[PDB]
Amino acid sequence: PQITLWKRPLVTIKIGGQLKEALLDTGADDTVLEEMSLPGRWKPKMIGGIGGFIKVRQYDQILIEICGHKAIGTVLVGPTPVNIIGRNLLTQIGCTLNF
Amino acid sequence: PQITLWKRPLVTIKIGGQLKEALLDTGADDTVLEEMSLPGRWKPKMIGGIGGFIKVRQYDQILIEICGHKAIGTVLVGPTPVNIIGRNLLTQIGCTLNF
Ligand SMILES: Cc1cccc(C)c1OCC(=O)N[C@@H](Cc1ccccc1)[C@@H](O)C[C@H](Cc1ccccc1)NC(=O)[C@H](C(C)C)N1CCCNC1=O
Ligand SMILES: [Cl-]
Ligand SMILES: [Cl-]
Ligand SMILES: [Cl-]
Ligand SMILES: [Cl-]
Repeated sequence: PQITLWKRPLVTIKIGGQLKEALLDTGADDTVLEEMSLPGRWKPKMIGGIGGFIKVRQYDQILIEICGHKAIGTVLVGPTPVNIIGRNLLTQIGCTLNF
Repeated sequence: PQITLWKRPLVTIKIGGQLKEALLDTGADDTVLEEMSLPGRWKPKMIGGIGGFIKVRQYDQILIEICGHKAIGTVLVGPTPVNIIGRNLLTQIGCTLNF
């Protein structure tokens, strides 16, 4: 697709068999979803946003589908206000900015 | 240009007679810059996201140049950790996401 930016670039993702809404975010280095269960072990990470840093759980090698495009990569889980698809998965699905 | 997302999409902007580096941020509704002076009237605003809320000054009808593309819009100024070009100005330069 080509997605314009007059509204938030929200898309449907699928993770753990569940559909969620998430923001395609070129300003985010990594992908972070609101609290949920994922398989396997997790490692600690902090990420910084507009108001400061939060602690999240880092899960690696997770299956996630973004607008129908299958990806496998790192997904953070924590106290984010919105589900965010960051550059790590945007690059996987072939996303670029164009003007 | 076509900008890939292996690295942060940082570009040079020109604003208030100054050159600065800023992030092209599809996950931002608004444009927010680190402390600087801008001309004209402003009103206070709170923005919140990851890590909570900051207070900013909202300036309207501000001229900016982003990668050689001119635009006008609202610019927020305050203690953001990074200069952010949000959708309100990304639309004006015809910036889209593509995959
Ligand atoms: C930088 C980073 C590293 C690792 C992982 C992640 C997810 C990372 O990104 C975290 C992050 O908050 N990035 C922001 C820009 C960023 C990068 C680096 C440091 C600080 C910020 C931005 O892109 C997304 C984030 C999304 C959001 C969150 C809560 C509510 C609404 C939107 N958007 C916002 O905060 C914007 C701001 C910038 C005007 N925003 C907040 C007011 C309401 N609407 C809105 O759009
Ligand atoms: Cl749109
Ligand atoms: Cl990854
Ligand atoms: Cl605007
Ligand atoms: Cl358009």
